Amino acid sequence: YFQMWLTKLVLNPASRAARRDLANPYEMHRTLSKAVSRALEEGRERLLWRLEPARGLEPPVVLVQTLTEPDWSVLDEGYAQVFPPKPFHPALKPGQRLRFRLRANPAKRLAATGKRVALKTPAEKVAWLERRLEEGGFRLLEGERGPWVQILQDTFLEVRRKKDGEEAGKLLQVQAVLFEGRLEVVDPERALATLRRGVGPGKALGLGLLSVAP
RNA sequence: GUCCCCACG
RNA sequence: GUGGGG
Repeated sequence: YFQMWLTKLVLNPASRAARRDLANPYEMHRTLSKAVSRALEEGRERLLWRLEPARGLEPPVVLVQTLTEPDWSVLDEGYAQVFPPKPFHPALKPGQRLRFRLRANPAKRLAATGKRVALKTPAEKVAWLERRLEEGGFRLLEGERGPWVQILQDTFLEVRRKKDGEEAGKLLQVQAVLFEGRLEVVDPERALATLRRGVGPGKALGLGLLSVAP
């Protein structure tokens, strides 16, 4: 009995709370977790989101995926224009090809030190995507000149948490890479699990939401 | 330029 | 080194 609910939110830069969440991924996460907070307590929810930041005429847009039905009545308005939540039941088939979008943290844990660190080059960011995808029931489409993936954005998130009331807390340091391309469904059952579970670290930071479409 | 916690069939 | 959670 699987659906994923998708909610689009168009945030309002006039709002101090919006502006806070748009500057800090961890604040953003707190706000979105309220829509599904009883379900978060119940252990079988996986809140995923992706922010498309404001550019030009385009306001800031967040795509939010939850496995249970969200209640956005918790948000104040002024905060965002909330599009009606909708459930999706993707019907995935072997050999079916799809566009995808994914902001993710392509990373490795170093043998020598045990630190999780960012993969340095585009080629290794793609190799990482390739592997997580394949283990997740997908396969990058291979074009004439290489794979059907583009790195649109590659940024180093450095997000301060607060602590003990209003003290400086941990600095969350995570490399964020926006991928867009085409893929093939290899194993439908696995692919649906990947869509529901997400790809890679920083899920509570707006990473790991794999979006596919015809 | 990875701050933390968990697992290691 | 692989993944998960923040």
